[PDB]
Amino acid sequence: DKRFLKLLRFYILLTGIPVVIGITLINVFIGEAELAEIPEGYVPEHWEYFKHPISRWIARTFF
Amino acid sequence: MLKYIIPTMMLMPLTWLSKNSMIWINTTLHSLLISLTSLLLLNQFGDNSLNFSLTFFSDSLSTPLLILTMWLLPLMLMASQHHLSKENLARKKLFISMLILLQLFLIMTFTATELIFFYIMFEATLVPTLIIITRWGNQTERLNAGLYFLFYTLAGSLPLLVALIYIQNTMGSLNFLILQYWVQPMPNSWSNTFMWLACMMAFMVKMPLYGLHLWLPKAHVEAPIAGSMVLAAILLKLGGYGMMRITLLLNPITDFMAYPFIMLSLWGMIMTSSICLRQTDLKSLIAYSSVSHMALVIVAILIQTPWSYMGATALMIAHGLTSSMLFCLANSNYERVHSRTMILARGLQTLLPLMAAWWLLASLTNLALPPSINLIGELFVVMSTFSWSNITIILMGLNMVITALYSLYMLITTQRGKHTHHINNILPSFTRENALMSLHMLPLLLLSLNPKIILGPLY
Amino acid sequence: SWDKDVYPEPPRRTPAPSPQTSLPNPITYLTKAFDLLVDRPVTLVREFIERQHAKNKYYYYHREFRRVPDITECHEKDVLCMFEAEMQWKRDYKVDQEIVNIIQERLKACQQREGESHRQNCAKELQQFTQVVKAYQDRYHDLGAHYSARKCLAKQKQRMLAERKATKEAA
Amino acid sequence: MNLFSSLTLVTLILLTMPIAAINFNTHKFTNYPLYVKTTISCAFITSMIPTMMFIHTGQEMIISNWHWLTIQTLKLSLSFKMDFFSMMFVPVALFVTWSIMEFSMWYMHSDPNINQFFKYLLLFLITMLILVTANNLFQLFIGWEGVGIMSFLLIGWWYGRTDANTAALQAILYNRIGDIGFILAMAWFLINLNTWDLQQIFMLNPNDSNLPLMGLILAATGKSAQFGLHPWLPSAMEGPTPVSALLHSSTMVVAGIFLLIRFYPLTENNKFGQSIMLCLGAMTTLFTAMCALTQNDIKKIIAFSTSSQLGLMMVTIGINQPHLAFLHICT
Amino acid sequence: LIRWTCARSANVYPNFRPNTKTSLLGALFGIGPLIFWYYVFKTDRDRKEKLIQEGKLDRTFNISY
Amino acid sequence: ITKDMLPGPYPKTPEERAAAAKKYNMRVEDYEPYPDDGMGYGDYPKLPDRSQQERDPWYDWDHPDLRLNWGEPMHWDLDMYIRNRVDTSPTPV
Amino acid sequence: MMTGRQARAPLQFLPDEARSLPPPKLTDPRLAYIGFLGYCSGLIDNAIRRRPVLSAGLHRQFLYITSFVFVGYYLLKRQDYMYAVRDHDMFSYIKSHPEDFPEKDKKTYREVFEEFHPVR
Amino acid sequence: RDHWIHVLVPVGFVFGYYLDRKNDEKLAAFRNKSLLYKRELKPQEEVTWK
Amino acid sequence: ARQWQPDVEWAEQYGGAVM
Amino acid sequence: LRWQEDPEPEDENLYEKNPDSHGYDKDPAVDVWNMRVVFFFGFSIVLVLGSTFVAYLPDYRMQEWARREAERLVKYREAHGLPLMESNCFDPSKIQLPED
Ligand SMILES: CCCCCCCCCCCCCCCCCC(=O)OC[C@H](COP(=O)([O-])OCC(O)COP(=O)([O-])OC[C@@H](COC(=O)CCCCCCCCCCCCCCCCC)OC(=O)CCCCCCCCCCCCCCCCC)OC(=O)CCCCCCCCCCCCCCCCC
Ligand SMILES: CCCCCCCCCCCCCCCCCC(=O)OC[C@H](COP(=O)([O-])OC[C@H](O)COP(=O)([O-])OC[C@H](COC(=O)CCCCCCCCCCCCCCCCC)OC(=O)CCCCCCCCCCCCCCCCC)OC(=O)CCCCCCCCCCCCCCCCC
Ligand SMILES: CCCCCCCCCCCCCCCCCC(=O)OC[C@H](COP(=O)([O-])OCC[N+](C)(C)C)OC(=O)CCCCCCCCCCCCCCCCC
Ligand SMILES: CCCCCCCCCCCCCCCCCC(=O)OC[C@H](COP(=O)([O-])OCC[N+](C)(C)C)OC(=O)CCCCCCCCCCCCCCCCC
Ligand SMILES: CCCCCCCCCCCCCCCCCC(=O)OC[C@H](COP(=O)([O-])OCC[N+](C)(C)C)OC(=O)CCCCCCCCCCCCCCCCC
Ligand SMILES: CCCCCCCCCCCCCCCCCC(=O)OC[C@H](COP(=O)(O)OCCN)OC(=O)CCCCCCCCCCCCCCCCC
Repeated sequence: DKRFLKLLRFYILLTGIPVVIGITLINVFIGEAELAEIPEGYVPEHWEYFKHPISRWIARTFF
Repeated sequence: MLKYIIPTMMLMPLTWLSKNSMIWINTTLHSLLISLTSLLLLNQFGDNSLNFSLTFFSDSLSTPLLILTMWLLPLMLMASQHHLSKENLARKKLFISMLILLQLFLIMTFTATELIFFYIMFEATLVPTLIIITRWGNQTERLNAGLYFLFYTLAGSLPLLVALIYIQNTMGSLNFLILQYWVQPMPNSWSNTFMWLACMMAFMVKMPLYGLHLWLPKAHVEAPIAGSMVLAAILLKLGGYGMMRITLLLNPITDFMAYPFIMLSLWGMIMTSSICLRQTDLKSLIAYSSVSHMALVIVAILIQTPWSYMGATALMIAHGLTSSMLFCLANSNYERVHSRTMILARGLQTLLPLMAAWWLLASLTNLALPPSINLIGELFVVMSTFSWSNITIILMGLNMVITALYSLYMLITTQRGKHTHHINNILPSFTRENALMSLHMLPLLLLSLNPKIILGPLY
Repeated sequence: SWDKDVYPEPPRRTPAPSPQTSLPNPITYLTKAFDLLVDRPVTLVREFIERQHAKNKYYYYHREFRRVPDITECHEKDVLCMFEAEMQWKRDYKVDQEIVNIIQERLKACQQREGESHRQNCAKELQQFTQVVKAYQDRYHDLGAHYSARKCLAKQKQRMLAERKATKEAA
Repeated sequence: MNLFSSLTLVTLILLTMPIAAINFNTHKFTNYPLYVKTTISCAFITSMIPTMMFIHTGQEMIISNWHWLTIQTLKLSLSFKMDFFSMMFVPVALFVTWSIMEFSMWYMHSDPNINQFFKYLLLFLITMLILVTANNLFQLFIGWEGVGIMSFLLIGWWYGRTDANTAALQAILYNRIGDIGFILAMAWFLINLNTWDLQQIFMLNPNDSNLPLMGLILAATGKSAQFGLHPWLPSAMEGPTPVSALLHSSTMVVAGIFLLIRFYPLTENNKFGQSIMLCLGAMTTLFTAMCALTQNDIKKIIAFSTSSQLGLMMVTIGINQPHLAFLHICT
Repeated sequence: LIRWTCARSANVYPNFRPNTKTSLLGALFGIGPLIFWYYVFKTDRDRKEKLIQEGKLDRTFNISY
Repeated sequence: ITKDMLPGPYPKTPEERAAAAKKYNMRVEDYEPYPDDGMGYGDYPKLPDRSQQERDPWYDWDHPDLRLNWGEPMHWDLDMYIRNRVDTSPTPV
Repeated sequence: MMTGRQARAPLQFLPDEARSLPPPKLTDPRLAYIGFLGYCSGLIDNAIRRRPVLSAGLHRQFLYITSFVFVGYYLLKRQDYMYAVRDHDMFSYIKSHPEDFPEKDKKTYREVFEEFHPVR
Repeated sequence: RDHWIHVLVPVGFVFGYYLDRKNDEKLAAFRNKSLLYKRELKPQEEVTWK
Repeated sequence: ARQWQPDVEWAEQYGGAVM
Repeated sequence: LRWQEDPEPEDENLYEKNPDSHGYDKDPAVDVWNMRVVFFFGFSIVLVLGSTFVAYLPDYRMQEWARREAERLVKYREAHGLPLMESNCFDPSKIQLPED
């Protein structure tokens, strides 16, 4: 049971810690977007309609 | 949806070309890759459903059932290999192929654009299930269990088939995208009454209905573990998903014809719960619990309010994960005591403490401990049925006493008290078994954090 | 930030501290302790984060769903126009739902910040809430879980029949 | 504003940290009961600051810090409500739980599962301070079922004893009978007011609210062991004496009375509900104190005593005095 | 134990004879409560529908259903 | 397990009743099955219909939380008459 | 059904006006399904005669695949021909008889009165 | 390749992904023809979506 | 404890002239 | 002895010959690599990165957007004296009622 608990916490933290560090390095350095009015004649792509950079990356790549 | 059917079909040369010890590892690895891939269907919109082609679309209703189905294959492959270690390599590949084939039929049952393709896949899911139950089952009564499962369902569905062809001759098409827009109000006659019965009774059988549920406690205790997982978690939810598709066409005759089946389900969720009080057979107790929970899904679909549909889909997802974990806990006893009698093996907290904690978590989520989405689904169903009629809360609340009383008794009998003296093969919990419990329960505990992905087409 | 008008607030009128007792009250000293030890380091961390944010400016846009022909000018059993009508109505349905949510937030915050005198001082927010719930009940209530623009138009035609009968029976 | 809400949430997050400490261990702990006792000591010291800055000003607020769900008109937000009741009960609950843990370091020293016991007691404290700080009926139902299930897991502590498990099953049976009325109350408020938040319930001010008050009286009867649904509190002494001393005397059993004191803007406008609460409280405080006259097990006598005081709490709610009742809880 | 589980589960219908006693128990226990709850909920919903269709039921704030 | 130890239908002749008493491991005078009224029992014995709480606890049983031996014919409602459920032990009044 | 159509020209598998249609490609997915059936016929032919399932009879599997694709191509041509004949007869009959096929005046939803049946 | 069996299902998903993106070309009959998402085309951009 | 497969007693049901 | 038969085998303990077994396979290298496959592609792929993917969904069914639109449109009808919601959804000038 202790071996299962140690392996469970290890294989969760294996991408728990670096991806939380990546969320930190995106939210501090890249930066959350700011609301703006729509200009004249400018038509964005569909991923430029969302707030967080990770949602924008998902909407550009996967969707 | 052809990016999910092609890898599921590619899992057949992935399981027939693998080496003699690799046939679990390759299928588990690639099926987990498919399950992580399956989150791409969260591109849903508040007005439009995610619509792929003339053959497949996937709304916000079919999407959580798809993620659950493509997640349920690796859990079945983990759960169903300790009792198949001495089995021959060819039939082991056949068992893995039948599980992959059943996943292949399920993932294009839920994404069916046109409803006769929904019918063909909806009755195509019988065949690998039937082969699993009658071939890789464990006891004598599985062969009888291959008939009661089969000839009930077809006895509703071959009229249902006829009904769908009538719509193909009357509305002009069986597309769900068309029949959101060409649906006509169905008046009162005996013709439209048997139209309603032909549309609904096959799904009543596969919910199951109280009275037509006789196949279910025999098809769960006689299947193997992967069979019991896939009959509890998905194959009872084909009926709920199909009713949510098919009650679009059945207004307003459902507003006065659905009353006896509402009464059947609102009293069956009391009677099968009282049956869950008095089961010597643990896997029978979990099967009657599945009946006692799906009765509220029948009620929430027939009263057809938004709180009821969101509660019904949340309870379908949450009860799928809960009942799959409960049958795997029954397997984790039965692989060590070799009997499904619940009164045999008592006092397992003195022997398996972390497994007893998993028994505790599944026994608390079975009685809908908030803020788990068991309680979200149960709660919204009870709210909508108080909106339907103000006395029904009694039959809800009384049920929410007895839903505790078999969830805790199974917690008290199998875990608490004096241990058994003549049993000394209670082995420690394998990493397979605890990984199995974690992959059952921890997605259900993470969906408490963000339930808005499993709340139907009308969130 | 937000918009101050759609989420209205009365002007903050705090009273002055009137020290009468000779013991120094611990709130001013705990306030200065939280001010020196916690408030200013969190200020410096937030301004460091702000200086990191300002180097790469970009924007999203609030998507405009422009108006299309609704269900009343669509030919019967024509899906190419009533699809647009149905998507327009479902987006307007979500918008009316969030308007009712905004009115609920106004009413609850009025009841909290008007304290014990909440029964009198929140009559305007209660009147706005009662009117918008009567409008939402006459617009979208009792449709069904398979709701559509056909259902909403059928309800609206039934209610206009009842209003025309009410006009005719008293004239 | 920056102080009150901050140390308020710091109280609850400080409580939730040793659960993360006990779940994420590899080694055997160097004196984990001292760790959790020092945690709840500093949680009392922390939560005394919002109490003082409420006693001076009279500053009540609401921390709706995380909107969690939107069911088409109803906003389920992670919303805490700091009013008179939380500000006077959270120091009492934390202080009594701190005394019970420093008693449990003496009583449960023979247990090798002492760390599991302090984990469970902290989990009960977290769910109880979710119950008393909830802004709405769903989060109050979260705290309700949390303290009910911890009543199960701490009555049935010595799980090899059959009577302990039977008394725990009894306690959950009576609690779910209370949950019938509480879910009836949530159903009535959703259907007839479109809310679970207490602000909108108090603002709309229903007057034909006989049925939801019958539901809340059934909830209080299930939780605070009133007559008809009382005997689980007699049988609930089969758990450990720190469990009885904390839960079933000071912290758990005053939750249904807390639910009734919470709804004083509705129970102030009903005469029949007050008469029902008055007769039920007199019935409870007669029957339990009469049963306590001839007994010989001391834990049974003190449990009948606290159920008699719960009957007295029900009486003083029934006389339109919720604040004397809450003063009586914190006393 | 195997004998008791066999007598409780797998030897119930092969020990059955449909007579007047078991028929008047099975009909009184199976369809009796269903017909009773049918009358109860049908009477209550007819009363509720008659109140709603005239506006005699106070349905001022009811917008979540 | 083999079929001649498993339960059968309700017996008619006294030699069938005696062979079934030989099956269930209990004496012949004490062998009482449930009466043939068609409820679905069969030849299962009707044990004296009290709780396991009335069992003398100082005896060294094989299953002490059940207070029940090995091979002894269990009651039809055995999960009902355990100490976790309905107690039929005698009361003073 | 069409016994008055295929009676002036009997035993024609593909008529002259069957070539006025686009023929199926070699990459037709129905033809690829028939080729999959040919490979499965090769696999079952190996398996029932106790041969290696992947190794034995590469000429045998190759002619099973080629034979099913070669028959399936002309079956798909006849299939597409007969459905084109069905739609051609339908459209010529709709053109010839206007009084049996009126242009339906689709009145918009502002005039269509559908009775509202509420759910409660 | 020494691990040729671990590239059936990823290449299978590439194949299904390409068939779905290619099937989205054949259902492009209303590519920039809806009564909502209609607009003037930006320069050096001949389709609105692929 | 192992899987049940049919024996001679079960298989003599399928051996007569009729079923 | 009717239907001559193998003796029934033992319910084998994997921990006798292999006390480092996880329970997947009796050959230990294949067993521990199956453990690594389960934990890596089950937790370090699907739960953590998948929960990150579900965590930052781009506005699942417009629950953000419909709020923000409302925070404009109430502004569009708090200023200019319009009511916050009509009792009519569709325009009553373009509805043809059936005459009586
Ligand atoms: C955290 C690591 C822990 C260890 C790792 C392992 C953890 C386990 C495995 C996890 C595996 C991954 C799981 C999936 C994660 C997915 C991400 C996610 O969930 O995001 C959600 C959400 C999404 O955020 P986002 O969209 O990415 O960005 C937000 C803004 O857009 C943008 O905001 P921003 O840009 O302004 O901020 C960005 C942020 C970076 O972004 C983040 O950190 C956000 C992402 C973190 C997610 C972590 C999730 C894991 C679980 C954490 C919680 C449980 C831990 C265990 C239990 C602990 C006890 C409870 O920057 C900072 O952190 C810097 C500021 C630090 C302030 C504090 C210190 C200030 C003073 C310092 C003084 C000293 C220096 C002075 C001099 C300095 C000179 C320069 O993130 C969060 O909610 C953050 C988590 C913490 C929230 C507050 C927690 C306390 C709340 C209390 C009240 C409510 C509860 C009350 C309970 C009452 C009792 C019941
Ligand atoms: C997206 C980012 C999110 C970040 C935050 C994470 C969110 C939660 C994720 C899931 C966490 C559950 C972990 C513990 C339970 C499962 C394993 C277990 O049995 O542990 C016992 C064991 C501790 O026992 P032990 O003494 O060390 O050894 C075993 C004992 O011999 C035998 O043990 P025992 O018998 O003494 O212990 C039984 C005891 C029994 O205790 C209880 O039953 C009492 C507590 C639960 C009932 C009452 C409370 C009800 C809920 C109210 C409070 C929560 C909500 C409050 C919200 C604010 C106010 C409204 O259980 C516990 O103390 C478990 C504490 C956590 C319980 C959670 C609720 C389960 C109840 C059923 C569902 C309830 C509704 C849903 C709640 C969802 C919450 C998110 O835990 C561990 O050793 C830890 C194992 C590794 C855990 C990994 C967790 C993460 C998995 C997902 C990874 C990927 C996602 C990224 C997140 C990563 C975060 C690290
Ligand atoms: C699981 C077991 C129970 C399953 C129950 C299934 C539902 C019960 C009733 C099924 C009836 C058969 C399907 C009806 C389909 C109706 C389609 C339709 O449009 O009907 C309108 C049509 C109406 O006729 P019409 O549409 O041609 O009318 C001409 C048009 N007007 C009205 C303008 C004049 O209905 C029928 O023609 C007959 C319908 C009833 C059929 C009765 C025979 C079947 C008997 C019951 C079989 C039940 C299942 C059998 C298996 C049980 C186990 C062995
Ligand atoms: C101990 C280490 C801690 C972390 C150390 C490092 C980080 C230091 C601090 C900086 C953090 C980053 C910035 C602040 C965090 C993000 C702020 C923010 O706006 O985030 C977006 C939001 C805030 O809400 P929102 O309204 O902006 O978005 C919600 C999302 N929608 C609207 C789409 C539904 O989320 C959070 O802040 C998450 C906080 C979670 C805390 C509570 C967890 C409860 C767990 C149980 C769940 C079940 C409850 C169910 C019942 C609920 C009530 C009915
Ligand atoms: C889904 C249907 C099929 C089922 C099977 C699924 C198979 C695949 C499985 C993949 C993983 C599961 C998929 C769904 C994932 C859902 C989780 C998720 O994404 O959450 C996102 C949510 C996001 O929150 P949100 O919804 O508010 O989003 C905020 C909005 N953004 C991010 C855009 C700014 O994550 C959280 O809520 C995390 C909050 C911070 C971390 C936790 C802090 C508190 C921790 C506990 C403190 C103590 C509490 C009390 C404890 C007492 C004792 C118990
Ligand atoms: C404000 C309004 C107030 C109204 C008050 C009046 C009305 C309600 C009155 C109460 C009715 C229900 C409660 C009574 C039954 C309690 C059952 C129970 O748990 O009993 C305890 C019993 C063993 O405990 P005990 O006898 O103390 O042990 C001594 C050791 N030798 O435990 C056991 O034997 C375990 C048994 C397990 C199986 C239980 C079977 C019965 C389940 C009953 C469900 C009741 C649901 C009610 C729904 C109502 C809906 C409106």
